[PDB]
Amino acid sequence: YEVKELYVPENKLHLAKTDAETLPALKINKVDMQWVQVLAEGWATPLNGFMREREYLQCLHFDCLLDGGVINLSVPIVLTATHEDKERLDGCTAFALMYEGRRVAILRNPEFFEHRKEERCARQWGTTCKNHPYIKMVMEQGDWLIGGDLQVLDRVYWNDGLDQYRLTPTELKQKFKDMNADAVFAFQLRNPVHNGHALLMQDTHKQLLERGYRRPVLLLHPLGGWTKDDDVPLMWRMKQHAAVLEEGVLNPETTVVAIFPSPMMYAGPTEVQWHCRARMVAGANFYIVGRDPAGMPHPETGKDLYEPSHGAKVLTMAPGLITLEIVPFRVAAYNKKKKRMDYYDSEHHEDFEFISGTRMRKLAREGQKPPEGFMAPKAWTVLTEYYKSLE
Amino acid sequence: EVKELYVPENKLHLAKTDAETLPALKINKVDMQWVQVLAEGWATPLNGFMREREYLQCLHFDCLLDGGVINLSVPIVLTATHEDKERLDGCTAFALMYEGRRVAILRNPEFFEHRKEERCARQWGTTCKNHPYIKMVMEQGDWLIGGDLQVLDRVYWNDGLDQYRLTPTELKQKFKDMNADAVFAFQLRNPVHNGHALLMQDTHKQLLERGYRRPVLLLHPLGGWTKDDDVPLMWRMKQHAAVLEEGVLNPETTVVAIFPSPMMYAGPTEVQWHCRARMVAGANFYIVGRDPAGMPHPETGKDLYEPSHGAKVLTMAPGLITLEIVPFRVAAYNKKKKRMDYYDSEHHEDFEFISGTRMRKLAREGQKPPEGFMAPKAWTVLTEYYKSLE
Ligand SMILES: Nc1ncnc2c1ncn2[C@@H]1O[C@H](COP(=O)(O)OS(=O)(=O)O)[C@@H](O)C1O
Ligand SMILES: Nc1ncnc2c1ncn2[C@@H]1O[C@H](COP(=O)(O)OS(=O)(=O)O)[C@@H](O)[C@H]1O
Ligand SMILES: [K+]
Ligand SMILES: [K+]
Repeated sequence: YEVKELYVPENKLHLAKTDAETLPALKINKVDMQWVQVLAEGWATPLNGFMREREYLQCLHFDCLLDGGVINLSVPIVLTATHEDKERLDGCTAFALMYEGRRVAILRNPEFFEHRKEERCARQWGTTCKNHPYIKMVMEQGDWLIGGDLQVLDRVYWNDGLDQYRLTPTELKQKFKDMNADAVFAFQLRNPVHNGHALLMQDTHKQLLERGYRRPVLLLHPLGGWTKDDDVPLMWRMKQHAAVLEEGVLNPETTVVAIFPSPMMYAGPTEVQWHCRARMVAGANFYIVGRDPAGMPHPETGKDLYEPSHGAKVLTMAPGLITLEIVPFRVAAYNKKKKRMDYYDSEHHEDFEFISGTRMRKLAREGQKPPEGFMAPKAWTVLTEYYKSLE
Repeated sequence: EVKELYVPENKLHLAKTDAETLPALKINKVDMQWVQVLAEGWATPLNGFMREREYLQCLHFDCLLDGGVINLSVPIVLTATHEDKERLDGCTAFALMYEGRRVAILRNPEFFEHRKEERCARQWGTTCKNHPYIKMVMEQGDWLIGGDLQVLDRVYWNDGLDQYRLTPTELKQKFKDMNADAVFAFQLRNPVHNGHALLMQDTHKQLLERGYRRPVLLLHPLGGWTKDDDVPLMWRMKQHAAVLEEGVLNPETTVVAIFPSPMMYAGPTEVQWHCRARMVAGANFYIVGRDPAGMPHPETGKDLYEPSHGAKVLTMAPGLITLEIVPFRVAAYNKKKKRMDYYDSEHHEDFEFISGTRMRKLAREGQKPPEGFMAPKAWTVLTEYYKSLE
């Protein structure tokens, strides 16, 4: 499938920047800007811009875009707006999007429709807790939505020393061709890589070898847009990942590291389909999913928001993901008896230690290194440096 | 191809005897209405109450996906308590009991978490309190039981309306016998006024212009659980019969039947269920207007659902491949024309919305609605209904 970038072609860029100057403008924040990037680069192919009411309904009710062939798209990609914004811009055939004083895109032939936040949130997240970090933001947004045809002007760069890893779906496909990959397997992550993740990646690599693939390539694809405030920063995670690769826990010769530009929504089984379909767009043939993907603890009752087995189950059954195979895994934990990461077994409960991100910080605070084989020692060292800086 | 879950009539004695030998689970009236839905084949190709994978599929995608795509947008599930689960977990089969009577065998059971709050948020698109169906869900247990269902004796309600309770198979057989060349279906839960009739008449005429010679109307009122302030089924049936009596709808080209499903008031999610059920009964066209399956927010009074969403979602919904959706704009009483007409804003002051409360008010006042809003005899049935309220 062809990736539909929404960037104005190089030759036509100046003429478009000229037109953008004369139009009215809407100011957008960093998160909207990240959604603009997701759209420009083609991650939400075949959308031509921010969702009109028709696509919005399709993704909310069916988790698929239906016009052009069934293709999975389970999250709204929408632009919000106040009644003030609406009354100002309603009745014009185009306006410019503005971020940090710069006119970043043109939205053409806009349509205004009701946000209906309660329904959107209930269907997207399975809850309307306004203490959910992303939902909190949605609830602070306007009651109107704007759809339309999006024309993105200047290519998006963040100028933070990580732009070299922000490869488009097209750049990623070119990369895999250059490497002579005969199978690409993808691992989405928002956390530091431990050897449970590596176990999933290594076992997927072995499964691909056993099927007859000779040059399977890992796409290690950390998420790089908005995350909740207690998540490990992207720069610190990038450093931690490099340490894992340097230690050879993952092989740097058969691995591609890129940053996935999407905001994190913590919407569990609905979001896992979004993470999946975006890797499909980038040329992934296999997608790894473990326990409780895209999940978080309910804010209040510290219980899992989503049932931990559901992400894999739902993704396994999901339509509009035909060209990519799901590789599901059960929980991996540290096996004390074998002194390595292993798949959890209830018949041997007390063999296993579970170490969460909260447990990791506390361990560091207490001058501890995690057990041998839980994490590459060098990568742990990077983590201890992150925890120390939190002071 | 309907998959009835009733046991064949010559296998029935064996099945009732087998059912006697089993542990039992008592079910309520609404549960019983869902057993009837399943038994009659309205949820084809379901084998019984949903297992976890089907439940996940319909919550997340509005479709069954195993070896084909068929629309199914509502959980058809059997709830259980922790005590019920404790007792029945490990049974290869058990009976369902309603009013001391064994009505069904559930075989090869599987228990999975209900996750009520998540279920409700995805199904109703709301976490609002005081929804009438959601309120019954919240009172139920945290476990669900799926499995293969064999229903026993034909379900009768013995209320004087069982002759309207046709299975999809009987409806198809009926259409054949009337030489129908097209069946258009109309779902309803309210009294029929002449705006409803306008939708039906214009579908009839559009079907004639399209080439069909014997189009049949399936007037198909919903007959299972409904909220407290809705008009009782027996009264709605008398009111519809008056409408046909007056020939606002032609009794010769119309089949009246009662759809057994509980009413969930879930808007766009529920309209798909209403639509797919008529597809099973051989409907080729399905009429939908504004706010189908909708209701006001108990608190704010604002529409729970955006009124145009039902028709929009339905027209683009998957798994309804042999049925044509016939979407309509708002019909309302036109004063300048003295008749029911399609709502238009340039002439907005010519229109009046005549609701259930406008009608109850005119009833306690000896006033009729304007001429052309309803058939005179049908209005009379309603005045008798309102009389009986106090
Ligand atoms: N005034 C109207 N204009 C257009 N369609 C209408 C109007 N009133 C009701 N309808 C509709 O008639 C059908 C049955 O409506 P109701 O019996 O009120 O409630 S429903 O729950 O079954 O949808 C629906 O398709 C529908 O939206
Ligand atoms: N201990 C584990 N066992 C099995 N799978 C795991 C484990 N920890 C994380 N996963 C998973 O690893 C992948 C990335 O997890 P995270 O980065 O923590 O969160 S996620 O938001 O990207 O899903 C997911 O597929 C996933 O469910
Ligand atoms: K607003
Ligand atoms: K319980």
